[PDB]
Amino acid sequence: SGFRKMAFPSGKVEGCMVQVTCGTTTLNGLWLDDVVYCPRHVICTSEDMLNPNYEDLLIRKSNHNFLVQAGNVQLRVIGHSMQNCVLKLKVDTANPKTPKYKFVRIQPGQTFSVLACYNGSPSGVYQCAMRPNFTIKGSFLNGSCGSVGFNIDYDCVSFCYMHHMELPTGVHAGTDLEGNFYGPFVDRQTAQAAGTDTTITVNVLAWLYAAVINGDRWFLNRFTTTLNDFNLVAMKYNYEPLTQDHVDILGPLSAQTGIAVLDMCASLKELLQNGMNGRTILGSALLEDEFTPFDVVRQCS
Amino acid sequence: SGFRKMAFPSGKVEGCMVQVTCGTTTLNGLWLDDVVYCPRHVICTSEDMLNPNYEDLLIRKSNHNFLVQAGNVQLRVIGHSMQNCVLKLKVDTANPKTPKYKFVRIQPGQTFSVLACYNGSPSGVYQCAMRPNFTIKGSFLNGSCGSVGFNIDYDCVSFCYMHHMELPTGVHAGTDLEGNFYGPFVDRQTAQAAGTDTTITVNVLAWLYAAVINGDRWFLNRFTTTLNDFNLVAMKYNYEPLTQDHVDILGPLSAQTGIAVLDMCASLKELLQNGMNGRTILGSALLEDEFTPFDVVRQCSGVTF
Ligand SMILES: [Cl-]
Ligand SMILES: [Cl-]
Repeated sequence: SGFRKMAFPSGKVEGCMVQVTCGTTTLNGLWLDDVVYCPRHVICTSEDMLNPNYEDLLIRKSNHNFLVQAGNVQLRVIGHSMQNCVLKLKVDTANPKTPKYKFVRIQPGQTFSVLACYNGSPSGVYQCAMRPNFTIKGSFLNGSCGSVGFNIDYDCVSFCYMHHMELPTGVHAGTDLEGNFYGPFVDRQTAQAAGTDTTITVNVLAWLYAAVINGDRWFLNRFTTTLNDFNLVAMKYNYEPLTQDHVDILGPLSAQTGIAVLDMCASLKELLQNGMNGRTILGSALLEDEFTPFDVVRQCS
Repeated sequence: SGFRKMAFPSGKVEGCMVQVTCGTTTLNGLWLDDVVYCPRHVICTSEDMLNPNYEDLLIRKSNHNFLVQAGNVQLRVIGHSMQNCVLKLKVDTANPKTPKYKFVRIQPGQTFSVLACYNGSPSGVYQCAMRPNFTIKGSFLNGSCGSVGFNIDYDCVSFCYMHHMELPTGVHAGTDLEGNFYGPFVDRQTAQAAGTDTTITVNVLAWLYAAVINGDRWFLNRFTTTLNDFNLVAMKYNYEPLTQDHVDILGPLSAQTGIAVLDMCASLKELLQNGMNGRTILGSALLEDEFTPFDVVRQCSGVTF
């Protein structure tokens, strides 16, 4: 029993992290087979970042402009190319620790584990949700670009995030491993901002189920509601609309608890309106929205 | 920027996790060099757990009564011994993935990463603090006994916790890797219960310093406090006493931020009195006490915002 935010074990990813240096810029790369993946802004100087022409900046670079360090071992770069906002450096040595892996783009609302790294060296692990506004609430300092996010399914690492930048509110933005940004962000030092954060309704509901399953039952009531009335409340509180697909995904937990989703929604309605009346749910004084239904089922049944 | 409960990268510990079976009971063990460490209650039936005599249960066991599996490789046990509440199984193979490591016993307030495991297979990693009542607030299903807690400051893995039991309130108890329980708990199905818990004051202060480092000052005030007056107030909120050792330990964060320790204590006294008036601190609506001063320095910029 118990309920905690928990990351996937990071060992399979630790063994892929390397240090990539281009000129004066050093950040992290991901070494899979004989290719190292990293943010393309590694090729940029400060003045470049102000308005980069990445095509031209890359054309004027050669293999010899890149230094890749796997621990103490230097990896010789023998090719380079760009895919979207990711730089691909072909190296002379296949990573003998390459896990079984896929590149997958994740959907907003879903979670993944971040291995925060500095200078090619793993420093910590934590779980993040891809938020509706396509940012993540990470913990990153300078030198962390190229840190990756991932999920593990059996033996297969699904890489879904590479870290590129910090936004003014302190939240974080990046790309998938094919170099496509999550959200309307660009890899240039220009005015950029997180849009309005909206709350992930299905995850809040999931977490209330987790609370019930862990003996926190005080928010429950005899009442139920409809999708339409609830969604009018959700809109007022900058919650995402709840869909029938969401209701269906929560089905296991409705059954497990005997609390139907729209019954739980009446609970959530009061909490949004009347508040939490001084209590806590699962040790929080806020409504938590970064636990998916899956995340919750893994620990509550 | 940002501030998160951040675990250590778990790989060095993942390579040490094995599956230990005795009888019908399976749980996790820790394979370091040629020894596997696991809870001695693996030799107990459920009937044995009310009043087991571990000496008498163990003398009846042969090496071949212990099945140790590392992935799909069966390890051969060639000896055994009990050290307090931990069973040490000598195996015929030294673990080639053994990291540099040490065993440490921690004090209440200290944090560590837990690699939750089942049937020898790692499932997740998360941070825990040793609570003042010698329990941890973990997430463990049945089969998770033998999961370990650790830190990896610098180059070696410091193992500080092995999981043994769940208490009635849903919190967790275990031992150091020399098999000595934290707290008064025993590997026996007794009516035993966690003591009343209290808030780790020095960690709350460290976290308030983290909030200042990350650019937030709204909770400061114009007041100061003596250490004694601070403790007289804090104890009324079930906060642990703050000691001169704690004040000394917070010196580096005080120097980085320019906020005297006892001035930050005055801020905490006011936060306890007022609440947050709808604000959050580092994303939380309550005062967080599972980040140590060392945790904050580990994670935060060395330059205050
Ligand atoms: Cl909270
Ligand atoms: Cl300690």
